[PDB]
Amino acid sequence: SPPGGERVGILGAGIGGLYSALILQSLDVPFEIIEASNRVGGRLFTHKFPNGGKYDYYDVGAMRYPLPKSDDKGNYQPGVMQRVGQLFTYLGMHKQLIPYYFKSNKSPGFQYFNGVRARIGEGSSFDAPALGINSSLIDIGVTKIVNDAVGPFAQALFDDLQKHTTTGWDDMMKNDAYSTRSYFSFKYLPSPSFGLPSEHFSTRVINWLETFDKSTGWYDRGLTETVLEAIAFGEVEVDWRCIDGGSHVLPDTIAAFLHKKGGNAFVMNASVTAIGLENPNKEDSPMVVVAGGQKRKYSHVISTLPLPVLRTVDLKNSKLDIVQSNALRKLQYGPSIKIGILFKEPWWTTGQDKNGEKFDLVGGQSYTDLPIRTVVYPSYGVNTNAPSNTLIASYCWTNDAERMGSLIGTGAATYEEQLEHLVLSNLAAVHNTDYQYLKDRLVDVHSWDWNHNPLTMGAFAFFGPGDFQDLYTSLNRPAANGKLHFAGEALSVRHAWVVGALDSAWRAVYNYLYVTDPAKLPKFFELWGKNAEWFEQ
Amino acid sequence: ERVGILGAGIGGLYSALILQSLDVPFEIIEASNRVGGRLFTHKFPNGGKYDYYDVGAMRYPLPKSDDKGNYQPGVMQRVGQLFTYLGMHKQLIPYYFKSNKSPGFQYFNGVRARIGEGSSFDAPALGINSSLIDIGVTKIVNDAVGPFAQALFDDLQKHTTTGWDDMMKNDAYSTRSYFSFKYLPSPSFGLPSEHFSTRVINWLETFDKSTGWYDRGLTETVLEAIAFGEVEVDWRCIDGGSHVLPDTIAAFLHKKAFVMNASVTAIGLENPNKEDSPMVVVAGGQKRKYSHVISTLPLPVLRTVDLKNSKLDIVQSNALRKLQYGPSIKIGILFKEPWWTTGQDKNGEKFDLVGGQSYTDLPIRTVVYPSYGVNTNAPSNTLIASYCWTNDAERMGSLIGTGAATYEEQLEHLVLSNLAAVHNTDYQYLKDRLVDVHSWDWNHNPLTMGAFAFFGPGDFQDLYTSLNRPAANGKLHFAGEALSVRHAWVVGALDSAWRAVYNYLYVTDPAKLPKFFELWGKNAEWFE
Ligand SMILES: Cc1cc2c(cc1C)N(C[C@H](O)[C@H](O)[C@H](O)COP(=O)(O)OP(=O)(O)OC[C@H]1O[C@@H](n3cnc4c(N)ncnc43)[C@H](O)[C@@H]1O)c1[nH]c(=O)[nH]c(=O)c1N2
Ligand SMILES: Cc1cc2c(cc1C)N(C[C@H](O)[C@H](O)[C@H](O)COP(=O)(O)OP(=O)(O)OC[C@H]1O[C@@H](n3cnc4c(N)ncnc43)[C@H](O)[C@@H]1O)c1[nH]c(=O)[nH]c(=O)c1N2
Ligand SMILES: N[C@@H](Cc1ccccc1)C(=O)O
Ligand SMILES: N[C@@H](Cc1ccccc1)C(=O)O
Repeated sequence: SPPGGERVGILGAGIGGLYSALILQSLDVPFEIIEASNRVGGRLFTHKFPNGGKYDYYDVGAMRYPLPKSDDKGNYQPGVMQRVGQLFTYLGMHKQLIPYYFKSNKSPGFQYFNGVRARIGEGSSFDAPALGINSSLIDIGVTKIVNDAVGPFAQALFDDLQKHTTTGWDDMMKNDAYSTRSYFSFKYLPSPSFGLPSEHFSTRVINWLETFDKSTGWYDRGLTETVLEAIAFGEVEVDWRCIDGGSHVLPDTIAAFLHKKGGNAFVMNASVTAIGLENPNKEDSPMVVVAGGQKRKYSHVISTLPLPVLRTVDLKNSKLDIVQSNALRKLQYGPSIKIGILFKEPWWTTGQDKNGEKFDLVGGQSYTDLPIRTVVYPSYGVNTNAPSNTLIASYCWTNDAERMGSLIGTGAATYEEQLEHLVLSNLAAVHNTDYQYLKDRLVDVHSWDWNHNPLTMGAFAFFGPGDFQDLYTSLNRPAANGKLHFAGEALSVRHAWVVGALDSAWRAVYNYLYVTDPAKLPKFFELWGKNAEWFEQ
Repeated sequence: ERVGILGAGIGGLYSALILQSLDVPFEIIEASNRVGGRLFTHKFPNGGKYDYYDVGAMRYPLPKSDDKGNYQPGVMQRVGQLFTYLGMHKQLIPYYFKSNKSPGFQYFNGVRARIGEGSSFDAPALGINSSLIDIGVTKIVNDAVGPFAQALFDDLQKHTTTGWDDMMKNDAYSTRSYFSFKYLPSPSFGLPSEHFSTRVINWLETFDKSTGWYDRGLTETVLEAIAFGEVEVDWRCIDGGSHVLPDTIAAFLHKKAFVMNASVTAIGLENPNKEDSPMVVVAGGQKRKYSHVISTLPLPVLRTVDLKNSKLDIVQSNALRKLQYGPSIKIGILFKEPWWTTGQDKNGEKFDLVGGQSYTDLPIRTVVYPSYGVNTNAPSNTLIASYCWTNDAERMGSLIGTGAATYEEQLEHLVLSNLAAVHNTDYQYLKDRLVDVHSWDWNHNPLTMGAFAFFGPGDFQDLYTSLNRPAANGKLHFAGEALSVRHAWVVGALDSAWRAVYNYLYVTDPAKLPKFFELWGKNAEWFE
C-alpha cells in the first residue's frame, strides 16, 4: 500500500523527535531528523562545570521523573509516566536510574516566607495572621485547601486514564475558561468538613494559596493546567528518579541506538525556515522543508518545533486552517530560569548555619518567597566518594522567572556580579548564613533563561484559560493535506514533562501510520502502546 | 532635611522639580549614565535629523490646550502642564494615531484590508456568526468596558471614589473571566442572552489588544481604555524624541545634583530603633544619608535591593513580588526612504501612509509609522517595524539581544517578511531598502525588569494600597508608574511622585502643603 518512497522528515532532535525516530525505526519506516543546533536533546540539557568533578553538572532543563513503580525487569506499573519508564527500559537504562529526592533524604529542607524561617513540616504559619489569614484557614493549610479544589477534577481525569474514557476531560473542559484564581474567586466553595463560611475565598487568601502552592502568577493561568500538573507531580505512589550523569544521557543513548548500524545520520546545524507542500494543488504532493539554505523533500513531516518557533517559520503552502494558525499564536507558553553554582564543597550537606546548627540536607529542596524562589540540592552522587559540589541555587517559574530573566544573559560583567550577589544573599537568608560564608565557597556560576533562547522561545507550554477547550484540538489534526503532523510537548496534557513530548510523538506517528500504512498498526500498538495516555499493564 | 530620590526617570525628575519649587534639598541617585529611564530615544548613526525612534514612551494623548499652554481637565492634564512648566508646549508636534493620509493596514488570518474597510478577516471560518461580525469587536468591548470606565470618569470629574469601589468589587475578574462568566451582551445587540464563548472572546482579544492581554486584570483593561481615550484628546509627540523631556528637566535642575552611575543595592534606616534615624542608601558601594527617600525604582528592581531595615510590613513586601509587570519589545528599522509614504506595493498601489499604524496577527503585531518630521524637507526614514505586548513580546524577546549575528539575521528576515505580508510587497523590496536595525526588550533589561506594571486580577484590590503607605518609620516613600492607575504612561509616574511628595510634606513640613497644592494640584488624579 505505502508508496516505495515514504520518508518522514522529523523536525527537531529533542526527545520528541528522537522518540518519533525510535518508533519509526522499530517499524522500518525511513526518516530523517533535521536539527537547528549542533547538539541533540533540546530541553534535556545538562551543563557540566569544567573545573568540577564527575557529578559537578546540573540539568538546565529536565532533571526529575515521577515514574510509576517498576519491577526488577523494568516493567512499569500503569501511571502517568509509564511511557517514560518503558522508554528507559527499552534503551537498557532502567538500572542506570538513580533515586531523585523530592524531599531531603536526611533533615528537611527550609522554608523562608515573610521573613520567617522554618524546616519543611514544622507547621509554621510564616506570619500569615499578620496577612489577615484567619486561624481556621491556617489550621487547614494551603495543601489541603488546594487538594480539595483540585481533587474532584483530578479524580475524574484519573478515572479517564484507568477506565479508558473521556468524560473526565469533557468535564474539565466545561471549566477550562477558569483560571485557578477565577475558579477560587467565583466558583469554588470549601468542603463542609472544613467548617469555613460557604463563601468564595478572598483575593488575599487566594494569593496566600499561590504563594505557598506554586509560583507568582501561576493561578492566572488555566485551572486545567493546575489540575494536570498536580496529577503529573503526584500531588493528588510515585518513584522519583533522575538519570546518572544528567538527563543528556537519555537523548545521547537514543542517538547511539539509531546510529548503531551504518547510522541514521542527522542533519545538524540546519535551522528550518519554511515548511509546505511542494504543490498544494496536487493531492500526492510531497512536503518540502527548507533548513540551512537547502530544500529537503519528504512524504510526511513530523514537527517537534515549539509553537512560537513555528510562528517564525514560513508555513505558506502547509495550508493550516484558521483555527490551527490561531492556535500557533494563542496557545500560551510559560517561562523558566535556572541558576547553577559550583561550590568548593556540598555545604548544604556538611555545613552549619551562623548559630552552629547543621543544615544536614541531602537532595530535596528549599522554598522561599525571595527572588530565587526554589533551591534544589543534587540527588546524584550523594553516596559516592566525590559527591556533587553543584547546587541549583534558583529555579523559577512565571513572574519570578520573568523578573529574574532580566539579569541573565546580559553579557555584562556588572550584571553577572549583581546576579551572583543577589542569589548568594537570597541563599544566605534562606539557610541562615552570612553572605561571605557562601561567597567564600563559590567557584563558578551558570545561568539560563529558557524565555530568552531562540530554540525554545519559552520554557514550555503553560496554557491560559480557554486554550485547551478552544484551540488545543486543532493542532492534533494534521495540516498540509494530512502530511504535516504537529508534535512536541505542547501537544499533550503533560506540558513541561518528557512524557508530554513522548505522547505527542505517539499521536503523530499513529496518524501517519493510519493514513499511510495501517498494516503496521498492530506492531505499533504492541511496541509503543494501544493509546497515548490510557493506562495498560 | 535632604530627600534622596532613587532613579532619574521621569518620576524622580518630576519629584525633584516639585521639591525644588518648594525649596527642599534633594539628591537624585541614578544607576546608569543617562537620565529619562523608559523615556529612551535611539538615534540611528549616519541617519538624518528625524532618523530616531522612541524605544519607550513615544505618544501622549493630552487634553485640549490653549495658545498659552493651559490644558483642559483630563487624564493627561498633569503631563501637559509639565510641558508648559518647562517651556516645551510649542515643541509638541502632532502624533497621528491613525494615518494622516490613507488608512493603515490590517492583516489577520491571511486577509489584508485597510483600516475602516469593514473586512471580517475570514471570521466566519473561525466560527464567529454574522451577528457578532456586524456589531464588531470595538462596539462589543466598549459595551462591556464602558460602564466601568464611565463610573471612574465620574470619580475624576465629581471627586468621588464610588466608581473605584465598584471596579474593586470586580477586580478579581480578568477580562476573559469577566466575558466568560459575567458579561451579557446589550439587549440592543439582538444576541442571545448568554456569555460569549472562548472562541468569541479570543476573537475579541485578537483585534482589541495583544495575545494574553485578556488574562490580566479587567481593571487594567478599563484603566487603559480610559488612558487611550477609547471611551477629546490631542495626540502629541516630542520633537527630537521623548528624551528631550528628561534632558530639559535635568538641565533646569543643574543650574540651581545627580549621583550618576551609582546602582542602589540597599535601602534602610541607619538605626531602626531610633525615631530620628536617617535613611541610608547604598549606591555604587557608598553609603548616603537622607532624611527621607523617594524611590522610583520598579517593583522588580526593589526586589533586588536589600530592604532590610526599611521595615516593610508583610503586605508591602508581598506587593513588591506579586503586583504584576508586563513585557514589551520594539524593533526600529532605518530604511533608505519612507517607502510607506512614497512607495507602492507589488501591484502598483500606493501605500500613502503618513504616521498612523498597521495591525496584524503576525509576530510583529503592530507597525508604527513616524509622525515626526513628515512635513520637513528631510522626513524620517525610520520605522517602528514591531511593537508588541504580553505573549507576543515574550516570544519575540527570545530573538532580541542574543548578541549572535545568526539570530540577528533571523530576526531581521522575520520582521521584513511580516512587513512584506502586511503591506503586500516582496521581501526583497524591503531588504533592498534596509539600512540598520535596532531592537529592545524591556523584559530583558536589569533597569526595568519588565516593560511596566500590568496588574493581574486582584492586584489593585488586594495589594496596591499597601505601597501607597510609606515604610521605614514613614521615611521611605514608594513611587514610579507602578504606583498609579495609569500604568504604562508617563502620567502614572507623575501621579506617583505627587503622592510621594505629598506624604513627605505631610509628615515633615505641612505648612508647605498650600503652596504644594497651588503649584502641583490639590489631588493627584481628581480633575480641576
Ligand atoms: C527548565 C525546565 C525544566 C524541566 C523541563 C523543561 C524545562 C524548560 N521539562 C520538560 C521537558 O524538558 C520538555 O517537555 C521536553 O524535553 C520537550 O521535548 P520536545 O522534543 O517536545 O522539544 P525540545 O525543545 O526539547 O526539542 C525541539 C528541538 O528542535 C530544535 N529546533 C528549534 N528550532 C528549530 C528550527 N527552526 N529548525 C530546526 N530545529 C529546530 C531544537 O534545537 C531542539 O533540538 C521536564 N520534563 C521532565 O520530564 N522532567 C523535568 O524535571 C523537567 N523539567
Ligand atoms: C515600550 C514602552 C512604551 C511606552 C511606555 C513604556 C514602555 C516600556 N510608556 C510608559 C512610560 O515610559 C513609563 O511609565 C515611565 O517613563 C516610567 O517612569 P518612572 O520614573 O516611573 O520609571 P523609569 O524606569 O523610567 O525610571 C527609573 C529609573 O531608575 C533607574 N534605576 C533602575 N534600577 C536602579 C538601581 N538599582 N539604582 C539606581 N537607579 C536605578 C533607571 O535606570 C531609571 O533611570 C509610555 N508612556 C507615555 O506616556 N506614552 C507612551 O507612549 C508610552 N509608551
Ligand atoms: N516538570 C518540571 C517542570 C514543570 C514546571 C511547572 C509545572 C510542571 C512541571 C519540574 O518538575 O520542575
Ligand atoms: N502607553 C504606551 C504603552 C501602553 C501599553 C499598554 C497599555 C497602555 C499603554 C502606549 O501607548 O503604547
